[PDB]
Amino acid sequence: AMKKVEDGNILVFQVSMKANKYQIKKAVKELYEVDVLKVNTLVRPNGTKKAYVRLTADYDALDIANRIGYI
Amino acid sequence: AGVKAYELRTKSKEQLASQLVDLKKELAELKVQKLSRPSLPKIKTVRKSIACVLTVINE
Amino acid sequence: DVVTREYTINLHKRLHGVSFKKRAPRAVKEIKKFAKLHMGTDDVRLAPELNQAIWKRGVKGVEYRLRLRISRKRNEEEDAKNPLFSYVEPVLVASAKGLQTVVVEED
Amino acid sequence: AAQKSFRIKQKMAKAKKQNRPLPQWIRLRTNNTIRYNAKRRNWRRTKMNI
Amino acid sequence: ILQESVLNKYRTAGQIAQTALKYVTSLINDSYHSKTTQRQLTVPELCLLTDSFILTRLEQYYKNKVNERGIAIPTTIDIDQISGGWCPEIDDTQNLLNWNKGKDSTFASSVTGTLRPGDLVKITLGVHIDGYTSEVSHTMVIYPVDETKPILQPTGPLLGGKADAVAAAHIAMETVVALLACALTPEKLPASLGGTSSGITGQLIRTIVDTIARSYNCGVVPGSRVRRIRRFLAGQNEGIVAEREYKGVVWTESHQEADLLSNTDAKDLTVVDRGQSTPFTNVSAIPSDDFVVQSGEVYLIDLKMASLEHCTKKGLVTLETVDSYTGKSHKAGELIARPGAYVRDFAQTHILKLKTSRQLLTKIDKQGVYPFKLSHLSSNFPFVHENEEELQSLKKDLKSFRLGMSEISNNYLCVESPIQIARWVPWDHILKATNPNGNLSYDATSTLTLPGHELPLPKLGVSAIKLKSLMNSTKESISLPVARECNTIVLCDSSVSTTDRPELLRLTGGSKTCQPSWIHSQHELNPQDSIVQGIFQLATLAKDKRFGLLLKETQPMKQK
Amino acid sequence: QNRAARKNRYVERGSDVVFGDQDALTASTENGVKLRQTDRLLDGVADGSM
RNA sequence: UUCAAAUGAGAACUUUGAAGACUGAAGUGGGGAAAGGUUCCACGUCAACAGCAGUUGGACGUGGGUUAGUCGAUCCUAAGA
Repeated sequence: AMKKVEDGNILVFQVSMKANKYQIKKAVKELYEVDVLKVNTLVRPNGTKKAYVRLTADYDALDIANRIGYI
Repeated sequence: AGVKAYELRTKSKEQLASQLVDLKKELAELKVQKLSRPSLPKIKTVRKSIACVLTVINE
Repeated sequence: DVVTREYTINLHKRLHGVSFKKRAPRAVKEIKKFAKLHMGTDDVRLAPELNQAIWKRGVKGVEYRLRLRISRKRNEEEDAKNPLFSYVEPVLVASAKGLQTVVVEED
Repeated sequence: AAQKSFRIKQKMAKAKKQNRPLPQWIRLRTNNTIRYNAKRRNWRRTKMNI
Repeated sequence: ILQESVLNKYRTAGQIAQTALKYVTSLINDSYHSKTTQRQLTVPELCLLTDSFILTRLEQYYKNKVNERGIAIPTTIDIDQISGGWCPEIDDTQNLLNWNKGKDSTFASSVTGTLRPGDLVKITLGVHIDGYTSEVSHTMVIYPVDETKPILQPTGPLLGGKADAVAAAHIAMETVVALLACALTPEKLPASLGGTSSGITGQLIRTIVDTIARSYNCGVVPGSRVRRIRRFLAGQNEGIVAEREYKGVVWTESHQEADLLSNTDAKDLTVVDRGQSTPFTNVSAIPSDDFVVQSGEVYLIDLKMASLEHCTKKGLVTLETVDSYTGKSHKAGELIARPGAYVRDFAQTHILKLKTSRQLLTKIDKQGVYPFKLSHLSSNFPFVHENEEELQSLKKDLKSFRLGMSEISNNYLCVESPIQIARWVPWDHILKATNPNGNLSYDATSTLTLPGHELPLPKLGVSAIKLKSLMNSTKESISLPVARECNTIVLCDSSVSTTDRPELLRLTGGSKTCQPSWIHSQHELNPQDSIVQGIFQLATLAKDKRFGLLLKETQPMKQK
Repeated sequence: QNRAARKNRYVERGSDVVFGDQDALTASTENGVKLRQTDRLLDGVADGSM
C-alpha cells in the first residue's frame, strides 16, 4: 500500500461492505475536498472490503496522508 | 469522564449535531491511529459518548 | 607427517561380480577403503574431480585402471578425532600400465 | 472454484477468521477451565462441507 | 603533530559551538527579551535556521583536508519537564496542536513554541568533526522587562525555586570542572579530600555533588555523565548503542539510596539482597573504584539537576517516556509528541521495498553514525538566501522523506529516540507496592536496553515496567523541571604548549559563553560545619594562580 | 597487481570502527516475530515473566 | 544415485555447487473445468505428524496478498419447474 501510494499517487482505504463506488467518491470528496480520477474496490478474504482511489495531477496523496495521522 | 445525558440534553439540534459530527471525526482519527498499537482504552468513552448523543437526539 | 605418495588403483580387483545398478557407489566405497588400508587414518575425503572421472565413463561402465594420489593433512583445531586426515585427488595418464607408486616431494 | 457466491465466500471468510489457536493471556485469569480450543480445524483433516 | 591536530580540531569544534550558542542566545533575547521588536518566532524555525547557520560555518573548515564532518547533536531548544531530544518541526505545529487539543493547560506554549515568560528554556548542541564530537548545554530565563529605563535590565536579580536549582547546577558545574582540572602535575588538591595521596576517582565527585544537591535542596535527575571520549564514541547514543570500554561514572536512581547505616527507617523489612546475576550487558557497570585521570585524551562532563517543589517527604525522581498516540489517558499535564531524532543500527543489513526508502537509506548511510533529524537531510539545506520558496520546497521534500522514514520504522532499520519527563514518586508507594516478580524480560520494545543495562532497581527487585506503572498510578505525581548543562575538557602537555605547563582547556564553557541569569537568593551552601570544604575549594580554585593558572577557555568568532 | 591498491584503504570506513562488532543483532533477534504489526499472542501479555 | 562446501549440538535425505540420471510435448510442463477454501507467500520456530531420521515441509506461531463500461454471472430461451 505504501509503495503504491508513493509511486502511483493512489490512496488505499478500508470501506464498509455496504458502501459502493459512488458512496466512496462522495465520502472522499466531502471529507477531503479532493478530486478523484478513479475508484476501485475489492473485498479481502478477511471479511471487509478495501478500496483504491486515484486522484488528479493537481493533488498529491502525501499531504493528506501526513495530515490524517498515519505515515 | 465522558458526557452525561442529564446535562447533555439541555441543547438544541444544531449545535448538538455539529458536536456529534466533530466527535465522529475524532473517532475516525482515533481509528486511523490505533493501527499500530493493539490496546487503546480511550475508545470506550468515545463509543459511549456517541451512543449517548445519538440516543438523546432520537428521544 | 604430511606426505604425498601417488598410488595406482584398478577397479576390476574389487568391482568384479557386483550389481550393475551400484557400480559407481561400489567403486566409491572400495576407493575410500583402499585409501584407509594404505594410509592408516580415520577421516578420508574424496575429490570432485575424481567423482567426475569415475562417473564420466558411465554409471555401469567405470574404467578399470585409474590413477589417484593421496595427501595427508593435519586436521584443524577442535578436531576431537586426530590430526590425521586423508584427501584424494585424481590425475590422468596417457597409458594405464607402466606406472607404479611414486612418492612426490612437497614443493 | 473462483466462482463461489457471496454467501459462500462470506462463510469461508468467517471460517478463516475463526481458524486460530487460543490467545495466551486467557490462561492468566482466575478459576479458568479453558485448556485448548476444540473448535480449531484444518483443511487437511476436517471438511466443513460449506 | 597528533597533539597539534587534536587540539586544533577540538578548539575549532568548541569555538564553533560557543559561537553558535552565543548567537542563539542573542537571537532569542532580541526576539523575546530586551527590545520588543514584535519579531517573536517559535522554536522549530529557530532550530532549523540555527542548524543551517552551523552547517554554513562548518562548510568552510576541513572541506578538503578530510571527508568527515557533521552536527553531533541537533540544536535542542527544550522547555521545562523535557529531559532532552525534543526538536519540533515546522510542518508539525498543526499536527501537535491537533493532538494536544485534548488538554493544553500547562504546556500549550511549550508545544506551540511561543514560550511564556519564566519558562526556563534550555539549549543543547553538538558538533562532529572527523569522528570527534563536542557538546554544549545551558539555560535561560526570561520575564517582563522594565520600561522606565531604556537600558532594559529587568529588576536585576530574579527569584524562584527553579532559579535556585539552576544556580545549584551552575555551582556544581564549576566545582566539578575545578576538581577535574586538579588532576594534572599540580597534584596538590585544593581540599582535605587528598592532595598528597589520592587517585582522584569518582567517589570524591559523588560526595561533592551529593553535598551540593543537599545544600541547595534540589535533587539530581539520573542523567549525569562524566565520561572520557574516544573517537567515534561519545555517549551521544545514551543507552541505545552499547558501550564497553567506557571508564566513567553515571548517576542512577539505584545510586544515592539509603545505606545500611543511614539513620533512616527506609522500611528495610529484611528484603533479601539481589544475588541474581544482572542481564548480560557489555558494560563495565559503574567501575566506581578506578577513575584515575590520564593525559592524551578528552572528557565530557554533563550535569542535570532536578528541582524539588513542595513535597511532604523524600521520594524518588525518575524518567518517564512519552508516546505520540493520545490513546493512553487524559491528564491536566499530559504531553503528546512525536520524537524526531533517529539512528540506524548498522549491525542489521536488510533491503526495503520503496525507491524513496532506498534513496534515503543510502543518504543516511553517507551521513555519519549519530542522531539526526529528518530536516537535517536537504539538497537545499544551506539556505544561501532567506525566503519561502526554499522553505516550501524543503517541506515538499520532507513529506516524501517522512514517508520513507515511516517505512524504515515499520521495518527493523532504526531506533526511536526516547523523550523523557522527570517525574517524582514517593518511596512509600514503591515500598508498599505489589512486586509479583523479580525480573521483567519484556522482550517487546524496539530493541536493546531491555533492563536499562543495569536493573532499574536491583535493591527491592523492582522492574522498569512496574516502576512506571506505579508512577502513573499515583495521586501527587509532582512534575520537576530539570536544569542541564554540559562541557568538554581537554588535557594538555608541555609538548602541546611549550610556553607553559600541561594545562587544561575548557570547551563550550567559560563565563563568556555561560553567563548565568541574574539570580540572587538564600539557602546556598550554608556556612560552618564540615560543608566548608566546597567554599574552600572554590576560593582555592580562584586563587590557585601565583600570577597565571593552567586553565584556558575558548572564545567565539565574529560572523565575518 | 599494484593497480588493486584502491579498495585497500576502503576497508577502513570508521564510524565506531563499523559500529563496534555485531551487538544490536543479538537483542533485535529476540523477538518472536518481526515487523510492526499487532500480535494477538505477544501483545496479549506484557510482562516477560508472565 | 555420487562427491564437495555451507548452516547446524548433531547430515544417506536441508541449501548451493560439481556429476549422473529419468519424465520424452496423448509429459512428472504450461492453463483450467467440478471440487477443494487460505493450503499461495514472507518471517521465527520442530514436543505433536510426514511408518526412518529430519537443521526441511502441503506441519507449528504471526502477518501480507485477488483492483473489470470490454473477462464470466447478472440479459434471452430449450428439454422442464
